[PDB]
Amino acid sequence: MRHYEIVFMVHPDQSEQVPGMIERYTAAITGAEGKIHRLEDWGRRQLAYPINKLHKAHYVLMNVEAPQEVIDELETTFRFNDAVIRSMVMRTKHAVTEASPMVKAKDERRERRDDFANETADDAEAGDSEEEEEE
Amino acid sequence: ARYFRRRKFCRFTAEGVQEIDYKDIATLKNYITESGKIVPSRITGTRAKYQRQLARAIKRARYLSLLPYTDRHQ
Amino acid sequence: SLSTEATAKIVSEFGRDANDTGSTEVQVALLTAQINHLQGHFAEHKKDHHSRRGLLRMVSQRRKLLDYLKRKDVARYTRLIERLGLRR
Amino acid sequence: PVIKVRENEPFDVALRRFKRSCEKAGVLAEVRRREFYEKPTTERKRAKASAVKRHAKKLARENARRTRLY
Amino acid sequence: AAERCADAVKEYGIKNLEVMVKGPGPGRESTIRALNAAGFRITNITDVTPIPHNGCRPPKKRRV
RNA sequence: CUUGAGUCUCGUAGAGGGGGGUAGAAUUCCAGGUGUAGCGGUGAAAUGCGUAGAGAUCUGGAGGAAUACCGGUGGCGAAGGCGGCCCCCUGGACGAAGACUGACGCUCAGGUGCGAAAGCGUGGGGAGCAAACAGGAUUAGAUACCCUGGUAGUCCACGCCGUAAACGAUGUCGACUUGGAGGUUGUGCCCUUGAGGCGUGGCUUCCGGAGCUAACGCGUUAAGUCGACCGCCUGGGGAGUAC
Repeated sequence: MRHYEIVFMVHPDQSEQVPGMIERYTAAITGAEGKIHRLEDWGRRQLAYPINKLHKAHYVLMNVEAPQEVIDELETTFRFNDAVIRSMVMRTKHAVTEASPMVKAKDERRERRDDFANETADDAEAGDSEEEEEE
Repeated sequence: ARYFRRRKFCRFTAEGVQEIDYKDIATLKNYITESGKIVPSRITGTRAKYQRQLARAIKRARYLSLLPYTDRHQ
Repeated sequence: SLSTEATAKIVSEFGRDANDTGSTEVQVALLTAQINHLQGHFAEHKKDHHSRRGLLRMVSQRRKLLDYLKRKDVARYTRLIERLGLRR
Repeated sequence: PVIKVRENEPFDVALRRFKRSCEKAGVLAEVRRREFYEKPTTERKRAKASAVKRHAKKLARENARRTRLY
Repeated sequence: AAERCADAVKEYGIKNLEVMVKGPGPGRESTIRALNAAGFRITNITDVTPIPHNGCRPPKKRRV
């Protein structure tokens, strides 16, 4: 299809929600027959400059493959939504995306840049899921 | 000789093709003054294609609030 | 230009079973399918002059390959025009 | 600038020209004129002229060697 | 100007300073030098000067 | 018949075009806090703004244009022209190999088409700049220069006459004719081992040889050697005007 490097970040106090936003979108993409190349969350970070009276935000990288209608449908939700502080979607037709070159960018972050801190666990905990075990 | 094909890394300041773009932050900040703005190709020695492509990756980053837009008050 | 998978279909139907690329009927059918695609584009994009130049290149080009075809096989030309729906 | 990140006490050797990111000497090009939109074709495309001045120096060493200028 | 000003703030018992520098005039660094020689300790000499990102059109002054 | 010209897959670079959104810095304006007498301006000055609290300074909002640095002899474009970022539609070029059609070509009166700019109609918009216009200055005047204000305009949407030092002052396409040094982009070969060596195409720029030109100067991107087709000129003024 087409490949979309979606980055968006969410305002701290509604960030504690965020796997629920990701779980809504990822079913919205894969239910339109897309595929999730990857979901790396980047955690809570301290902004380079304040964005409309806010100093920190929580960053999420989705790498969607999907048709053109679907990315458009995500943007209309992102537009009317308080939760997102700012959002970006990049590119369109690269098959370089499929072979997932940001698998490494995720690991490079884990080895040095992204480390243990309180704010990025607070953001993870809403979606806490226990629906696996054999009966 | 015949097909050993470029083990070495030392040349141009851009021998590898910088295929990580706006996600390697520490690589970007090597090209950013302490006043928070992009430096020119003559000073960094980046080949011109890569340099135009790096500028795009820095602007991408600035709008994402990864990099200082300016150093203003920072 | 026209979609790669659509293009495979165009060549298949207006070429012979050898699957030509250059044969005159096939070029005219490819231009035509692109003129029809573009004619939907210049509905919304009224003031796009620089892409309109490329349109007038395709139309002019087709017009020349039609002259060629009519100088050669008039049977093939009269056939092609009606199978692709050209003029009135 | 004198520079605000050097280390913070007043040490007065720092020469402000030898300490400028950009300020003054290009930065206020945008004041008391608008550099008329393609005025730069005659202001700024004298790049060839300053590249010629470097060529001229790089020539002039050599002609002095073969002529024996001293 | 700086030494005159230094008198006016003596009523506020101030001892330490940071300084913002603003514009392309002369006196730009020379004013700082007078503040340190006033007996004040200066924390940063932060030049702030306000620069358009291309922005609004300047006047065209000195015309032909 | 296939070298010309066209066509297919795979890729690449770029401010090529159109429509939508979006972010920061800054000038401005309104709002509020602090705070005192000048501020602003020039050669110097005055008009202006200020003791009704300005200028400066901190906070918050509003709006509209532009989109620093990167940016370079750079790049793209038929030309005029195009520089934030993001998506959508889409044009053209170039390569590397294979294949395919088989002269489908080149040029072009009339012709239809495409505008920098100011101008222009109707509708919106108005932050900055700014003709007209005003006030101040200089001057023997000074309808000008300089300074303080300021309207149309510039900006969007759609429609109109198509002007330019609309340029390379060089019409198109094609063949042929010693190089050097550099930009820039695809691309064959290398312990790719010195920001290095060899190979090939595309555009691009400074220099210069044969030759040509009255001369300057051009010079493989020709103003050299020629081919085809088109435009155009025939002393200066009058006149690019009149009818």
